[PDB]
This record gives sequence, C-alpha cells and structure tokens, in this order.
Amino acid sequence: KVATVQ
Amino acid sequence: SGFRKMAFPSGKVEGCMVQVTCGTTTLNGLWLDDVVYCPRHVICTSEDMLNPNYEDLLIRKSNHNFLVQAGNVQLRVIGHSMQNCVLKLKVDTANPKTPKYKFVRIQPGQTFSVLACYNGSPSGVYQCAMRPNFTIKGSFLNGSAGSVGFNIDYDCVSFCYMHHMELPTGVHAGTDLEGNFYGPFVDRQTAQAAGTDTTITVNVLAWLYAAVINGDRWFLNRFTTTLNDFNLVAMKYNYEPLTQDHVDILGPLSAQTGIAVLDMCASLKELLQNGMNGRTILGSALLEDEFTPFDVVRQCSGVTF
Amino acid sequence: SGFRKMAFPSGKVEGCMVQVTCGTTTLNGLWLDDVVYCPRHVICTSEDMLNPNYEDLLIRKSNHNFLVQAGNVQLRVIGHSMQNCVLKLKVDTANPKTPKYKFVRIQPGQTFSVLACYNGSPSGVYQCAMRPNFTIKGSFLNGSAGSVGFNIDYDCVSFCYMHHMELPTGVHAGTDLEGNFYGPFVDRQTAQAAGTDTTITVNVLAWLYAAVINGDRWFLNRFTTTLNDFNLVAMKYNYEPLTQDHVDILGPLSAQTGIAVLDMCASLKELLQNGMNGRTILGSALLEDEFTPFDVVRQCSGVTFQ
Repeated sequence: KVATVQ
Repeated sequence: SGFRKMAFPSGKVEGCMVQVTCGTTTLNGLWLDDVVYCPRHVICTSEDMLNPNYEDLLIRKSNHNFLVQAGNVQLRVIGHSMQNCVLKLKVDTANPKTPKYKFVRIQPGQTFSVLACYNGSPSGVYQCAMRPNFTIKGSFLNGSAGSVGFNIDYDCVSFCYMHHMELPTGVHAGTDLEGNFYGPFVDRQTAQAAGTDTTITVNVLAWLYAAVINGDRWFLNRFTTTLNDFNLVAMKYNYEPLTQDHVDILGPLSAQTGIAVLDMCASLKELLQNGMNGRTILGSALLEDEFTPFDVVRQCSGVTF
Repeated sequence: SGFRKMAFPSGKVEGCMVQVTCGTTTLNGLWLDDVVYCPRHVICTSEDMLNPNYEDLLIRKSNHNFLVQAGNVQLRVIGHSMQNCVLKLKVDTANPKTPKYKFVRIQPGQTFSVLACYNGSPSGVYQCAMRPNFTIKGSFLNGSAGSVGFNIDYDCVSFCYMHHMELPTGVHAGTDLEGNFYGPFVDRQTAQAAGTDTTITVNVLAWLYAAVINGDRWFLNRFTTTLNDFNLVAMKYNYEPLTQDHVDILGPLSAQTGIAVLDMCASLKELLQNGMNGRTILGSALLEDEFTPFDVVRQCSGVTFQ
C-alpha cells in the first residue's frame, strides 16, 4: 500500500 | 484533581485557518501576516501523485491559479514561492487576527496540539506527540492537509507541524512550517515505511508523577535502582534510553512529589516486568507516554493563556 | 484514518470567558450578550459553605460587590439575580464576541468539550462524557468553577455544563446553564458522594465499530443474541441498558461495517466474560466508553454499499 497525500 | 489528555486553547489558531484551492484539489492554509502557508501538493491532482515534479508543476501556475478564501472573503494572491515541501502565497492583506507567533522544529518525544481542519474550517483539536520514528498517531481524513500542530506560551503560538500525508500503516507525516518533513518521508504516493517505534521513557515517568500528584500510588515501591540497571530493562521493552538530561528535566516534578527519579524508575521497572495486574493508573491500564514533564506542570498547576 | 479523543475548537467559547470576583473568592463566568453567568457559590465565604442560605447572601450583595473582568477590562455590573445554582450578572456592555448559542441539558452518555479556565483565561480543552451517575471525569483545580462544557453544531455553541465542585473520589459535578445540577448533588459543604458508576453501553459499542473500521477486528465473534438477553448480561457487569434508540443510532455504523448491532452485542459479551487476554483494541486495554456513535462517524467516514 502507498502513502496518501491528504 | 484529575488528569486528561489536554490540548491547548485553539482560539488563536482558528483565526488563521484559510482554504487553498487549485483546480480540483482543496486543502488548508495558514494565514499569518500577508503570507498563506500550505502544503505544495495543492498544485497536484489525483493523477499527478506517483512521482510529481513539483518544480515543473509550479512553473505552470501563476498567482491567479491560487484560490485563497478566508471564510467567504477571497484573498488576492500577489506572489508565490516554494520552500521545501510547503508553498508560501503572498497575499495583499495582512491577517488582522494574526497572533504572536514563532516557527519551531520539535524533537521526537515532544507534544503539541493538532487543529484538524477541512475546507479551511476548524473541526477538532487534540494533543499528539512526535513519535521517535518521526510520525504521529493522528486522526486525519482527506482534505486535512495543511492542518497545523502547535504549542502556546503566554500569548505566543509556536507552530511546529503542518500535515501532509498518511503513511500506509495509518500513521501520519508532515513538515515544520519551513517545509522540511519530520523523518525520511516525501510527499509522493509511494510505498514508504516508518521505522520501529520506541516508547518515550521520560514522558512515562512524568505521567507517573502526575499519577502520584493525583493520588494514584499503588505502584510506588521502596526499592531504588541505578540509571544503567534501568536502561537494561528499558532497551528490553523498546523504551528510549533515559539520559541525565531526562533526569534533570524531571527535577521539578521529583522535588514537588519528593520521589527521586531513580525510585520512580524502579517502580517503572517492575510495572514493565510484573505489570499492572488489573489496577489502572489515571484511568488507564497502559503506560501513557504522550505527556511531557512540562505537560504535567501546565495541567497540574493551572497554567493559562 | 486514525482515531483520537477530539475536542471542539474552543475559540468561540474563549471569547466568552470572563473572571468574576466576590470579596475573596474568584471563579470564571460566561459572558453572553449583556449577561455573565457563573456559579452562585462565588458569593460564599468558607464559613458560609457549611449551610449556605444563598437567597440571604445574595440580597446582602450590591452590584458593586461583583467585580467582573474581561482580561483586565472591568465590566460595570448593573443588575444581579439568581437562577437555581447560577448567578446572572447584567452588565452595561453586550459581548461583541457572543456566538450563536443555546443552553441544552444533556443526558448521561453524551459527550462534550470542556475549556478548563482560571481567572477567565483558558488553560486547556479536553473531551468529556456525562457519566451515568451524573458526574464527569474531568481535570479541574481550585478556581476552575465557572468553566463550561459545550458542543458546536454548525456555528452554534450548545452550552451544556458549568463546573462547580469536586467529589471526594476525584470526579466533578456541575449544572446546566440554567443552574440545575446534574445528579443529586447540592452546592454546600456536606458529605456528598457519587453513586456507583455504570459503563455507557452504547458508547462502548460505537468504540467497537470504530475498532473494526480501523483494521482491529480480532475480537469479532460469530454469534448473535437478543436485546433483552444482552441487557441482562450487561446488568451483571454494571453496563448501562441498551434501548431501541441506541440500536437506531448505531445503525449507520452497523450498515457501514456490515455487522449487525446484535452481533456486536454478542462480541461485547465474549469480551466481558473472558476478557482481553493481553490483547489491545485501538491501543487500549480497556473498553473505552466516552466515544459516542456520532463521534465515531465523524472520524471514520466509510462507505455503505447497498
């Protein structure tokens, strides 16, 4: 799973 | 009496929260004097996140491409630059509600208040801690980027964190207000991983002093210990190495309660081995470590702002 | 993602906090329009507190006896009167920072945010729940009386709690903003004590749903039960009884997670009878009961497939 810029 | 995870009053920060829009992407900005600080991935889209070239993406943007709204009042952007991972939008109006403010970069183990905002509207405030791996166990949904973390001293707000991302493990990463990430993370939607996380030993000790101060005392013993005989167990349970600096910072609490640091240390050692065996401390069966020594003094002495 | 005890932003309330001093006693007051609200025992001396006669004590006070301060600026008191255990001091200036507000009386289990204050200035803000025994497990020191609890819906503040006193066990008691205490307590120095406290069942259930949404699901069992059955069980464990309104309020979380309200009730059973076995849930070794369902829905924004 990848990071999520919020 | 009583001890709660207490956040700072957020009134001074609420008056700085604005909205920053760029095409289809909205997030939060911080309006101090005539500059609005915000994460730079507002210039990104939902397809420009794998490996975004921020330098190039910004080139294609002008002042008018940045929609900055304080409430329903649009702020005229007269300038824009990029400093590390943050964006500085120069506006034509200085924020009338600008408080006394500084920018600081906190160290792992220190705490701060998060004002969680969406669409530039504050929605909640809670206390967090810069974990040793440079992440934070926060509560953030999409649109929360640009939310800031902060401490207060007298009337000066110290901004220390701006929110950018959520890592794959559900934890969160961000920058100081200069745009330098805490920890080795980057604002791209890749597989990045946080290191191993230890417990903030000096903070747990302060937490015990707050327990004693409040009448929780089943855990104190008569045995005392050495610093190194203690760290041997600390490094055994993924606990930060306690330094003399830490013992010194705990001086004012030892003096107030009378318990030497090393005695409370020994009390922790047996709690670490034998455990709590049913009983709670300040309403918790776990050893809380998100309270600094100053966090305890502020709450227990009624420091105001 | 992530789940945290969260207070409402206190800015709207900070602009209403003031300081009220009567003789040697100082506490906090709430400045709404041209009225300051504060606990009435500000007019009491330590001797008076043994058996206070507030009507008599108040009639003996003049407007001049009440020093009301917004920071360092003094507010001229032009009238005073009493409404149950709260004093209402009319001043010559309306509060320009008055928000849209209402006074609500909240019910056990419901949560609110407390802005702890001293001398009219704020110290911190935290999240509380009215306990079933009509106490709150707050963080209050001498001078904190007059601090308020609140909720913010829209841009309207729902003032529900004003602080008064601390019970001998370290918990706290107070009134709604019309001066009526929560619980059996009175504002006099008497042997008073809170009843045996029950656990807010509907909140623990919401907390369990929250745990599911965030990944933690080990505790999920493969059983169901009836409402009357579970209620009898929660009674042996000093858990509050679950009403049908509780199951309706948990509906959204049930549909989101796909786990029925009565299936979770059965999971909650296994936990009460066999315990946790050294296992944590959302980073806690105890069933948290001060998260309402509405709180969970605000921090977990999941999709309901139909």
